[PDB]
Amino acid sequence: SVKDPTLLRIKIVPVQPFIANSRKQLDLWASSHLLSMLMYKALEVIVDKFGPEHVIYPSLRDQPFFLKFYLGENIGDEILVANLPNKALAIVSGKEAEKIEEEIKKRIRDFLLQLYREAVDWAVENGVVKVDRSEKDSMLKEAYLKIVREYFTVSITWVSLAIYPLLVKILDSLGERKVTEEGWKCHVCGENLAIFGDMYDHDNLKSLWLDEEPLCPMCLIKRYYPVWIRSKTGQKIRFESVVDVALLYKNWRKIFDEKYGKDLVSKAREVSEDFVKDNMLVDSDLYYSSTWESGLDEEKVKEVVDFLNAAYKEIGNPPKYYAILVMDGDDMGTPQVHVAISQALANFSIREVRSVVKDEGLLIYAGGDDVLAILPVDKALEVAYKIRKEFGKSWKLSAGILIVHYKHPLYDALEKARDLLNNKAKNVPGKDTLAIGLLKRSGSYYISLVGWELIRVFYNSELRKKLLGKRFIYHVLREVDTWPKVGIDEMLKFEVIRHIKEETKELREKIYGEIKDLLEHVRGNNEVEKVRGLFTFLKIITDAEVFP
Ligand SMILES: Nc1ncnc2c1ncn2[C@@H]1O[C@H](COP(=O)(O)OP(=O)(O)O)[C@@H](O)[C@H]1O
Ligand SMILES: [Ca+2]
Ligand SMILES: [Ca+2]
Ligand SMILES: [Zn+2]
Repeated sequence: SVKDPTLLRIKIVPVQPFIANSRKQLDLWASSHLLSMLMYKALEVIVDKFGPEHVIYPSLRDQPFFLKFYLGENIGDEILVANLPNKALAIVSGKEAEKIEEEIKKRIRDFLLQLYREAVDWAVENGVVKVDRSEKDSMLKEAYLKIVREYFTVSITWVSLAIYPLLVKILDSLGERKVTEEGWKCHVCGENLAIFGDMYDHDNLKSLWLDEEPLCPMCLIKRYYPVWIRSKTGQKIRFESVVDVALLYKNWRKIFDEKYGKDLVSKAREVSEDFVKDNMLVDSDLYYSSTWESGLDEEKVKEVVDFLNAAYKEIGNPPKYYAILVMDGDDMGTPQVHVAISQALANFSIREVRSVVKDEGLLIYAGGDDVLAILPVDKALEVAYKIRKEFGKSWKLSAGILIVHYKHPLYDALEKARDLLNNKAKNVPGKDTLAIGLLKRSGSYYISLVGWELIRVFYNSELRKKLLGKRFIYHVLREVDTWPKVGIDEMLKFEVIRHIKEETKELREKIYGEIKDLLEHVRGNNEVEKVRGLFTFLKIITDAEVFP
């Protein structure tokens, strides 16, 4: 702790607008990973000037960005998760403080500009932007340069110096103030000028861009970033599309490939060479008959539809839904103790979340108290529960899980999932809540707010064991659309009795009991709403279109 000790805070924004409008999983991953990369660029300045132990939060001890890009360790696929938060604080000597602010702003600025230059070279060379090698240099003109340059605001503030917590709660003040100090649009985000959008007409713009959807510098950077990463590391995310996550359901793709796979790729090539690339389907949505029927020789297409249906009949229907899991710690909250809680969170987000998600879906971000993952629907509930338990062992957590159809617009899905977390789970008194929602392709939306222990109770329950029945759920739910005049207890006893050898006597007794127990852990201020919660939950996890 030397010398002229100063406490310094860094915040990088925007986060949610940047990550928010992402039209594809790969973009979403790239937004998240790039943001964390920016924080790496920031903290590296402090490590260079002082040392790793000078960063109080986040704790750098296990950080894969530092192990790889700093020390050169070979860490493999772990590098694909973003673990670095957009806020940090460190201890620096007061004389260094301003020097450090400048150096950081600059390093982020220059990093982004370099990515952008590399990005246009890549774009022109790979034909994502169809333009001569002459006019590539118009893409580098001062305007777009200034867009890249000013896109992220990096706020830095420092207080001088056991009353530690006091001033610790101060810098978010000047740091709260600093964030507030300040042609044709892009077709992806919509929020920035498109590259050629100023010097050209619309048709003159849309035409020359790949898929007639021009990008601003920011989204061009997003598009290049996974290639940047696959060159700097040898790594690329295992599942590029949400369909690829969706099909992890019940190992459906593994078993399908193993049995019917080669035959399918051949049937598809037999239709057209353009559906098959490297003895694989060009699109994972091609595992769906529905896509062969609609979206785009019709006899050999019928042959693929027939083939698929047959295979479904043997192996089961194809999964069309996936889950977005969003988690955040509730009300989260002495310098050595600050380091202790920081290291606790770091171990959680780097080690433990990873160890529960693993290969079973895509972990995009673990930022200490925050998590973002895309999961197959049959892993969503247990991944959320297990991560919750892990966090408790380090303390409480709310989550939202949006189950959505593969064709639903990603930015809207993320908006909704994040809404589930913030406007529902977080608005329950005491919080510590899971908000589950299911947005059916038809457009009907089902939400249920439960407590974490509803998952364990339901897990162990005979009721669950039996549920794998339907008419039951439908009837109890039909009863609570408004409410039974006969009251809840009576309606429930009636309904249980109505759907169960004579061992029924005990079964009915235990179930009714279990339900009562389960009802305890559903959120809501009265029993009818608690039954609605419980039974909507049940309707969701048993839905045959969603869980086929
Ligand atoms: N690299 C990243 N990838 C994905 N999400 C991120 C990243 N960095 C920050 N975030 C998200 O941005 C949010 C900003 O958090 P914050 O401003 O503290 O709001 P709150 O007070 O609700 O926590 C966090 O919830 C975090 O999940
Ligand atoms: Ca929080
Ligand atoms: Ca948070
Ligand atoms: Zn854009």
